Amino acid sequence: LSAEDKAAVERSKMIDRNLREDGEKAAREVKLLLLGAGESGKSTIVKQMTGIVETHFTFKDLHFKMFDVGGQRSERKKWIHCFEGVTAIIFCVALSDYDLVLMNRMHESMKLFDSICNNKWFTDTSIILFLNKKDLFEEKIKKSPLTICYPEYAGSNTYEEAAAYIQCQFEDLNKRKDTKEIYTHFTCATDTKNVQFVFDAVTDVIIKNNLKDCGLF
Amino acid sequence: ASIAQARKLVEQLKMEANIDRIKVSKAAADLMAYCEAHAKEDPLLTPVPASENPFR
Amino acid sequence: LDQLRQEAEQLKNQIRDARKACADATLSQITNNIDPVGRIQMRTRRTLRGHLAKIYAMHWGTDSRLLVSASQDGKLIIWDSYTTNKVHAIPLRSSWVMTCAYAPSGNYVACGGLDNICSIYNLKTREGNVRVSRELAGHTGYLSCCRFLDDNQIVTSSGDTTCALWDIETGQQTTTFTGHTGDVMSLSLAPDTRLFVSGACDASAKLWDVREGMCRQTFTGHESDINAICFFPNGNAFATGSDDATCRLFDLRADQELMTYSHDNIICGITSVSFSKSGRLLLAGYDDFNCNVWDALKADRAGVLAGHDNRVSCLGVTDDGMAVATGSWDSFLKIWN
Amino acid sequence: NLLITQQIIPVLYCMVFIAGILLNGVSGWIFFYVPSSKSFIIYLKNIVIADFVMSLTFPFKILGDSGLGPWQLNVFVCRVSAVLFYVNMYVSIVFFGLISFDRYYKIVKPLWTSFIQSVSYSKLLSVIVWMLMLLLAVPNIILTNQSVREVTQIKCIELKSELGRKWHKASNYIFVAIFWIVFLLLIVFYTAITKKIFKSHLKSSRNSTSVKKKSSRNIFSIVFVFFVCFVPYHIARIPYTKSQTEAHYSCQSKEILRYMKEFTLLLSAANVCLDPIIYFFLCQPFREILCKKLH
Ligand SMILES: NC(=O)C1=CN([C@@H]2O[C@H](COP(=O)(O)OP(=O)(O)OC[C@H]3O[C@@H](n4cnc5c(N)ncnc54)[C@H](O)[C@@H]3O)[C@@H](O)[C@H]2O)C=CC1
Repeated sequence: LSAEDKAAVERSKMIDRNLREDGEKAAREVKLLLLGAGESGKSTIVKQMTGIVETHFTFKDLHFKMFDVGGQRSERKKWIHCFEGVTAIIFCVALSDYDLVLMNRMHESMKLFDSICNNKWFTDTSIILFLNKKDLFEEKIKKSPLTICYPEYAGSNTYEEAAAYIQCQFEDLNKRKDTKEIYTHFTCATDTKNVQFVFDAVTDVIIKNNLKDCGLF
Repeated sequence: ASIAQARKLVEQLKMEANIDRIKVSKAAADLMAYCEAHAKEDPLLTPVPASENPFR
Repeated sequence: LDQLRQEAEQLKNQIRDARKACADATLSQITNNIDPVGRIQMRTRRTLRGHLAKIYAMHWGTDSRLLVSASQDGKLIIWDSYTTNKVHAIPLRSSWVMTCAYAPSGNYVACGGLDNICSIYNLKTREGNVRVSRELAGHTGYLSCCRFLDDNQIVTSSGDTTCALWDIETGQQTTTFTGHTGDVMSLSLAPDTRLFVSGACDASAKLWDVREGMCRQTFTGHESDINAICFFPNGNAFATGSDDATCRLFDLRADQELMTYSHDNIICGITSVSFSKSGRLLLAGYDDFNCNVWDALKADRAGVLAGHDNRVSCLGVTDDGMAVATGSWDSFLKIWN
Repeated sequence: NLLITQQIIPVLYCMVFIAGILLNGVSGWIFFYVPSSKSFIIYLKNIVIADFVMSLTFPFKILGDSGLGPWQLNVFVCRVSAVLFYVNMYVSIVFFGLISFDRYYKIVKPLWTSFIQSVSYSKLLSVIVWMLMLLLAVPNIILTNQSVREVTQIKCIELKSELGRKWHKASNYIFVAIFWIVFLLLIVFYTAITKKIFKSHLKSSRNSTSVKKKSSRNIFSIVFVFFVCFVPYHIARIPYTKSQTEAHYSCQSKEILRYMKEFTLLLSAANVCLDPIIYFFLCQPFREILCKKLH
């Protein structure tokens, strides 16, 4: 090879080394697609942890990149496949929105959760389901009965029973319970255990993915 | 709001309505003629010799 | 309200009547006499490897040798296709790019995507390192296509149902095209760069005058979102690939769909569309992990480019027509002769 | 006897030969399309190659053990087929060990951080492993070209020179020690992986219980197949090699030892059949390519 050709091949090899290093660094990052409704506590979760809002944070020697696609206002079907290889999906649902309306707000939230969970691009992607505003929901469950959101509800009008019923209703939307797991956490204001819950869930997901990549699960 | 959008759509349809359209036969003949003229200069229609092929 | 809707319906009926009147014959019967192109047996000459995530876009250089590609790993790689060498590797501030463009002069590269911003990078910096030269703010929706129109202005389409011609020096939208109803998914600039066609999610293609800024013609017929669009080499016709398994060739002068390119064995959507140098071959990438080379005149499937383990997301043809580069979601670019 | 190693052992060799050659030929057909994106796939490719070579050596055993065209079949099984079978068997064993170590490195993520451990360049180490195995095995075929003293009695060590016999004993002892090192490492690594799996996944849900149960079943199947196939052979290979290169100390134990060695070697050869169902099947790209082609 000529001197120019040798220099070009050397430059290509340097670029290859840099790309390999970048990919090695990126493969250790945990990708978290953040989804929810307007009334969901996505903003509070982001604050405690233009088209896409990227939040990078390190927890227990794990680097997480959380991508919020709120405000896109476009057709999800044209860009949701960009998150096909995402490590996990954090879906936020406002519990207090069971009594609210835009069609009930919680019904629209359930529809969005079912669409995200049961679409082709997230067949095996795990979902951390945050049920925010548990304090406001507990305060308002004593006056507004849960029947206005779930007419089929027959349990007692207590906070624990209603919260478990809502969580079970959201978990029953999983059409691949054998392969995909939904981690439900009751987030709220002044809650410091949400990031730890995300860390534990993504640790489980990472162990599952490592077992799958090893031909062991 | 709705009235303005409807008026804009009507104006656009009127603009796109009074245009000169040629017959489909003539346009297809022109397209075929363009394909025939540049047939020898298309390296994908016929394989270029490996001597003249930069991707050999 | 009601009167305006009635007038719009009457205008649409008049347009359809004029189109039916000017459709005396069909492209299939006119090209029925010509001999078939035969079987296309293009083979993979080069495999550009180095991308680590799904490749979403590629664009050939006007020298038909350098080739830019965009990957979801936040990388914009400029390849020397002849030697497979990597000329440049630009780290993107946003890894969610879905389009990339190469300046006709070769001095700049455009990229963009879910960040709603078109980034213009200068490759010919005196310092020897590629740095972003401009960031175009606007497009409240994701930016799906960008095409350089000389070195100072660029046409970009986005997911806010609008296109925009930007002046790169000032960074401001010189012109805005606001006729589409669905998300605009693809752009194609005419060889003279005076007109451009945009296909959108409303199953519609629109022809825009760059200088005038208004929509000249609107083309329908597709039953689903149009993902790819490409001008014929003559510039008097274009091809659209959509979410249904059919491509469609429309003609500007006739204002009608000339041809359809579909098969029963094909049920997946179409991601990329390109013509050969003569326009006789129409190359379309599909979701079934392949590319189909159709006889654009005869609508016959001339050949199949297979070798991508994932969906073919993008493909282009060199300006001299020597090769076809197809990128895929399997993080691989394949050059074919 | 006469109806054990001539009328029964060849039949079981034929059964394992067919049930290994079919699966391994299909696996080699599939693996040429599967890219080597990870060291696990590379080791599976090498294991496919080794198992195919073993299955190709099997017909020579079957025939020559059962019957001879010329005595050339028997002297050839001593000379060529057996050496290739043994070298491919030990290649498979050490590649099982390498797979175990990469699984440990990935799943466990051990305290070897700041050390590269086994990441990338696994083609080079695979090549040097093949080269070390063939460096051990080549003298066992080059040195065994002696004349045949008795035409119908052809013991594989009688066809072997003084240096040949010395290196036969050395290679056996070395290969048994290599297998035991790989076996201890495999047990340690799979115990560590099972410990890593035991932690986490505390949800009592379908997904967590399923992943724990499937991973533990796969690990137990791997370890159990490894044990049943190889431990009986290598706990009796040293006494049998002593019996081969022996000062006169035995009369009939030299026969029960040879039956034991033949049956334990048949156990070890059954891994050519038990390998796809525990290693290749669980490989996601291999299974995906097979489901795309075999439908
Ligand atoms: N780890 C090892 O033991 C290795 C051995 N080798 C070589 O391979 C050759 C095979 O040696 P061994 O198997 O220990 O010798 P052996 O006396 O056990 O039998 C030799 C081979 O001939 C066949 N055979 C011959 N007579 C038989 C009979 N009556 N019944 C059933 N099978 C019969 C066996 O299948 C066996 O593979 C040796 O020359 C050795 O040097 C090569 C590499 C590694």
